[PDB]
Amino acid sequence: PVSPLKHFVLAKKAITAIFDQLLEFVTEGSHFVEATYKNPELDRIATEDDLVEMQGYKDKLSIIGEVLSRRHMKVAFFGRTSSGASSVINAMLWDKVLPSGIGHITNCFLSVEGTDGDKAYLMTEGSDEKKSVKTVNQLAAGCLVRVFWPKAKCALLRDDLVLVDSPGTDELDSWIDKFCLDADVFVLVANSESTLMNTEKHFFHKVNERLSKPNIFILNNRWDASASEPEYMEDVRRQHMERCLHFLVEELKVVNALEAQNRIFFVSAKEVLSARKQKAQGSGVALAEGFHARLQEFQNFEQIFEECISQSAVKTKFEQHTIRAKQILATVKNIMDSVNLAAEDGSGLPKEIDQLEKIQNNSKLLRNKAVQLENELENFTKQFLPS
Ligand SMILES: Nc1nc2c(ncn2[C@@H]2O[C@H](COP(=O)(O)OP(=O)(O)O)[C@@H](O)[C@H]2O)c(=O)[nH]1
Repeated sequence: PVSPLKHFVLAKKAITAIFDQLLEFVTEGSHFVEATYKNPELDRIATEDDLVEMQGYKDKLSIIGEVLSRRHMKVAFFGRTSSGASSVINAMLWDKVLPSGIGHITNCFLSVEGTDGDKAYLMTEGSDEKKSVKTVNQLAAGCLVRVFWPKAKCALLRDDLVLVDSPGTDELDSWIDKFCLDADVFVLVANSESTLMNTEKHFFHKVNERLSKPNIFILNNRWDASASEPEYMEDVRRQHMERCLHFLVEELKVVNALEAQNRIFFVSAKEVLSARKQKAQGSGVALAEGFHARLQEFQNFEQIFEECISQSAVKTKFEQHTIRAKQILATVKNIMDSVNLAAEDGSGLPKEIDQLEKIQNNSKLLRNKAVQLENELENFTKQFLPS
């Protein structure tokens, strides 16, 4: 019963804590080497290069924890106008957050992120005032209007997801990149009353140029309009499936035809939205029906989406920082070894002996500490990054 998204938020809390401990350690470590380097009583027990390295790791690590804290999952929706992109987003949020017409109405992107506040509001580029919501939106060289919405009202925003609507793929496809390469999942919202178009196809090819292997979903929306016809429904679906498959598996072969079953859904976002928005009254009603089978299909989509995006986003957003921290800790271990050795070797003795043995001792506590943080990084990769 617990959202797969929890995985990412859990990971973010873990990696955050580690890089705090880690920055704390390298700072302490850096003061030491500096102390030892600058000591006049000492002859090269620690070098200036030793110091500079440490100071560099300190100034680095400091900046990594900053960017970690600002990291979220991002899903991006595309579709011809009136395919139902905005409805899908609203259905996932359980409320009419985005109004029908956007971003055809506005001709720009609309992100939806959570706020810790309790009032919704808008924010544009190069400005930090909080315009009142959509109220002032039909108004608001690319273009982005960020919608904030109370975390207390949507689970997905509470759990670090950001949702983006495009203006519909009803030109161009180079200026969007300004919004996209952050994205962990791209969703093609298709109109099931009509067929997969090339203008739709064409935009995902450019994503599949640039991004290495992007996670792509296809939602065949408006599925209600082909309903109530059990034998018609099933032969129609087969034809949409086969063209949807042919676009994922072969023309963008970014998935094989068995993993692709878990990438393609038939869905009625309007049905799901109405059903969800009604939870203030305790059930009436839907459009054709059919309607329980559709609503389950949307829920299976949600669950798979959330498995996919959480796991993908942890890899591409946390793994390399972890690798970088392993290499950092290894170089620091080396530097303690180097100081410790230089110190039993006298150089790189009355009571000088006793200053040196204290230096040896500090370096070993530091090295031992590098080793705990190493252990915490492996424990991290074990829980959040296997295999
Ligand atoms: N019958 C039906 N209508 C839908 C569905 N999804 C959206 N709509 C309707 O289609 C129109 C436009 O949908 P919208 O989400 O605003 O399209 P967008 O421009 O891609 O954002 C509105 O009348 C919606 O209520 C659906 O699954 N079934």
